[PDB]
Amino acid sequence: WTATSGSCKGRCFELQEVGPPDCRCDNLCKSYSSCCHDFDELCLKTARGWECTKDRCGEVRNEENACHCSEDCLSRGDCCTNYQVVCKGESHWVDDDCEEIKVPECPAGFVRPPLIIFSVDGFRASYMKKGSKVMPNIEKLRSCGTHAPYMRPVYPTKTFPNLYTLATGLYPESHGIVGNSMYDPVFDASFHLRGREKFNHRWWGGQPLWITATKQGVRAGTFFWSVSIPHERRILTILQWLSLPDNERPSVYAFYSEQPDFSGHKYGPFGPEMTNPLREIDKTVGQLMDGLKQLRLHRCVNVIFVGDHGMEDVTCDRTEFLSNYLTNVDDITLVPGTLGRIRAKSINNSKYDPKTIIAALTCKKPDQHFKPYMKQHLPKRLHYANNRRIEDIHLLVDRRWHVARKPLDVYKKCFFQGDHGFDNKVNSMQTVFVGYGPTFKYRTKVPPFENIELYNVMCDLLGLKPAPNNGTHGSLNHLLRTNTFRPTMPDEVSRPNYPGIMYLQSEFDLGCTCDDKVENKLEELNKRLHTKGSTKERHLLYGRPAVLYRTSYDILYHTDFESGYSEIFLMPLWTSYTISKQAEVSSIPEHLTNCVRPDVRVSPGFSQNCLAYKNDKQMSYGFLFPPYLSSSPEAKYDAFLVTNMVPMYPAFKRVWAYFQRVLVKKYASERNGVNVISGPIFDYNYDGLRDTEDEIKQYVEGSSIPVPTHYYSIITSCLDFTQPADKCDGPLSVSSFILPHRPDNDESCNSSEDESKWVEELMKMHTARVRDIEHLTGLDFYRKTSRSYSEILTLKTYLHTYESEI
Ligand SMILES: *[C@@H]1O[C@H](CO)[C@@H](O[C@@H]2O[C@H](CO)[C@@H](O[C@@H]3O[C@H](CO[C@H]4O[C@H](CO)[C@@H](O)[C@H](O[C@H]5O[C@H](CO)[C@@H](O)[C@H](O)[C@@H]5O[C@H]5O[C@H](CO)[C@@H](O)[C@H](O)[C@@H]5O)[C@@H]4O)[C@@H](O)[C@H](O[C@H]4O[C@H](CO)[C@@H](O)[C@H](O)[C@@H]4O[C@H]4O[C@H](CO)[C@@H](O)[C@H](O)[C@@H]4O)[C@@H]3O)[C@H](O)[C@H]2NC(C)=O)[C@H](O)[C@H]1NC(C)=O
Ligand SMILES: CCn1ccc2c(OC(C)C)cc(C(=O)N3C[C@@H]4[C@H]5CN(C(=O)c6ccc7[nH]nnc7c6)C[C@H]5[C@@H]4C3)cc21
Ligand SMILES: [Ca+2]
Ligand SMILES: [Cl-]
Ligand code: NA
Ligand code: NA
Ligand code: NA
Ligand SMILES: [Zn+2]
Repeated sequence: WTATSGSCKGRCFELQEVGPPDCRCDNLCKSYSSCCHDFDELCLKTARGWECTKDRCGEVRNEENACHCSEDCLSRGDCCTNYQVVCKGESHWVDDDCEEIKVPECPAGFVRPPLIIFSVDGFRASYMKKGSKVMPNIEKLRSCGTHAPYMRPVYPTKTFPNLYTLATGLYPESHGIVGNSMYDPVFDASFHLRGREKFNHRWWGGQPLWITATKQGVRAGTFFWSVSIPHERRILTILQWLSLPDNERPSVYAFYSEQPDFSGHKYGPFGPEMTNPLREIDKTVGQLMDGLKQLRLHRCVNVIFVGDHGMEDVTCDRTEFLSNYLTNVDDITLVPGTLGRIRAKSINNSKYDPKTIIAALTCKKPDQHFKPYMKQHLPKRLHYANNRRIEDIHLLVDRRWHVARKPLDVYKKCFFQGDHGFDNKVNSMQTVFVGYGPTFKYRTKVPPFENIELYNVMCDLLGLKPAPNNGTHGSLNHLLRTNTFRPTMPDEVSRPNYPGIMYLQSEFDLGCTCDDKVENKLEELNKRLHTKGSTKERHLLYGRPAVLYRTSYDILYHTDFESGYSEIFLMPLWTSYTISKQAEVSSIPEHLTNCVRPDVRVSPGFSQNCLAYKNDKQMSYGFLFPPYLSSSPEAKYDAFLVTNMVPMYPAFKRVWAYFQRVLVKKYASERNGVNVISGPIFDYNYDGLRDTEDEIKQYVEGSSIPVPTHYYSIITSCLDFTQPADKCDGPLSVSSFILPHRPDNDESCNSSEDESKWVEELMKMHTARVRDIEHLTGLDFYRKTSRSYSEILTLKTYLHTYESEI
């Protein structure tokens, strides 16, 4: 109940929400059908429109007018935004040459530069170039300020997940807004675009920017606008708030535009009807900047112009129907569209079986336009599994397509020509970022980055300590002129042991064999040197990784590679090696095919054994440093040590051997040498974080050898590829992956073909940031470079996407 009998007189767009049943006058009251009876009349004035005209100049104030052109309007803070242009012969902001803003130029009593977040829904990255002729205000912000060529959204590329990620710095699996529609099985409640359940606080996790600000004594404008409040009134409201006394005035403000998303759905991303919405958004930016210039705040405020996601061509006819695949389609519930989420229609149905649904949806049609996954098998870069609102069965939909349960859902729920939601690396889903103001740099282009990083920077701009989040604080320091955040590298928690030769061959009873008993002071001294670390500077180029948790491990040196060997998990945590451009690939010699050799530096008790692999009929093994890339026949024996062995399903060995035998040398050729660090990952609870030993669900049969859920590799070279990877003076270049360690290749529909036709495609889908690997391993990489720490933070957040140019 709202007793809408109170009044909005002197309360229009009040910042504190008053509690039911008292009537509200805040910018959201319409959304809750809760506004006082005189809210439209007093707060949503429209009379005479939004612009001064010559005949209005110097007028007698009429409080009925939408905005004012009278002599008093500046002191009142309510002039029309073009007042000074029309009436005082000033220029529009967009017509002034840009001039660097070296320091805040703020009025007396401003404690900090205010921040204004100008968010545009569905603003695809390529609109910044493609629409630049019709968007002169936005083009001045972009060219004069700090911009990226695009900013990567989170998955799914839907409105609420991305808006709340911008606000929190968190992945949707962590903030809890994992779609525009959701079912939470614990609450037994549904979140929908229409209706009241979405207003319940229990959906919204983490700590959004407006709460972080308020808790730390920084006042925030209300971020949310009822859809029916016109944009001109939203801008005038912000400009009025900026005129408040010092003690009442917010320091952070948000504007939101439903365009260009609203038209993009109707017309497609580049429909000819899209020019007008882009022109209207640009006019809104012009009103804000003219209004700021009128208040002498246009070289005081930091402005962020940011989108949530892009927009792709999608029409009714490109829909896949589950009724074409499933015999049992009425027993499932699908959340449909540009991603699919499947669960049982009834929890009382004992016949429901996810394995049979996945199989029925796997590689069934030649050009099938979706791929089913259990959520734990989704690419780890999506970080889309650790939330009970994410259904176990997920369908990744190809760009330009939809999935639906039955055809009647599509024509009986055509219209639309655009949509979004697809994989966040898809080029059409990328969006925009520009920052303009005293705290951002001048005429500066920065490389693409992810939207989870922006919460930390907004906290930086307001002097706030961010709540714990998934950004890497410091990684965006290169956007900023001041207020950088300068972190220290984390402290190493476990120091390594450096074992020498401690065991005799006969102490090992591992069931392993090797034809290596074939036999010199010249050469013998040289091999002892290699085992003591004499080639380590060639193969460990950026320092050893730091281990950030408590464990027991050994560093092991060899001619061609260095590793950090875990006594607890019985395999390397990491193996590091450098392959120059001139390196030659060789075969595994016949006499060594089944060779595994005890490592006399490491106890039998801390080693794997071959008999376990012989007994486990599903499990084989591979090697982290590949025998194919040995530097000499004698060095190749090191590659067959038991301490270089890892458990691998035969299906996965197809992938790994092609990577090792073919792709590593191809990358070294292409990049002028590469340094490779590879290793296992254990994430049985799919939380994106390193498992402890008691979280491991699968072991090589009969043994204590844990089975990895994934295998990673980090591939680093010199950004200036005229310098070899091992002799690089400047910035680095990286690409990485996290491959799922699966007992079949069902994910790859062409896997019956030669690995040259499918493996690299798999690896691109599972591209990763170094930072993703850090979370999954508890390791910290690039500890010893000659580069600035913030530059290394940016490197660790890089994702190689393999998409063509935006
Ligand atoms: C991305 O950044 C984020 C933020 O840094 C990272 O997320 C953090 O990860 C931490 C480790 O997983 C996690 O720490 C846990 O916190 C528990 C207390 O949490 C509550 O309070 C905090 C603080 O206000 C709050 O933020 C939490 O909010 C979560 O839950 C509510 C309700 O579900 C949601 O609305 C909200 O969205 C958020 O959910 C998300 O996280 C939870 C996990 O908390 C997931 O389950 C959800 O799916 C969703 O992803 C909470 O309100 C605390 O209880 C945990 O402690 C257990 O484990 C420790 C080990 O240190 C042990 O010592 C403790 O005793 C305890 O064990 C006991 O509980 C076990 C489980 O019940 C039980 O088995 C044992 O026997 C014991 O009884 C733990 O410390 C932190 O909460 C989240 N924060 C957020 C916001 O998500 C995230 O990891 C980063 N991602 C990557 C990839 O790097
Ligand atoms: C900078 C502004 N800003 C930052 C966070 C934030 C926000 O966070 C909440 C999620 C708590 C909400 C806001 C905020 O005011 N809103 C108002 C609108 C809500 C209703 N929507 C829809 O009808 C909708 C729109 C496009 C779609 N495409 N495909 N399907 C779609 C369904 C989504 C939400 C939009 C954002 C603005 C916000
Ligand atoms: Ca884990
Ligand atoms: Cl109302
Ligand atoms: Na053997
Ligand atoms: Na086996
Ligand atoms: Na296959
Ligand atoms: Zn939309």
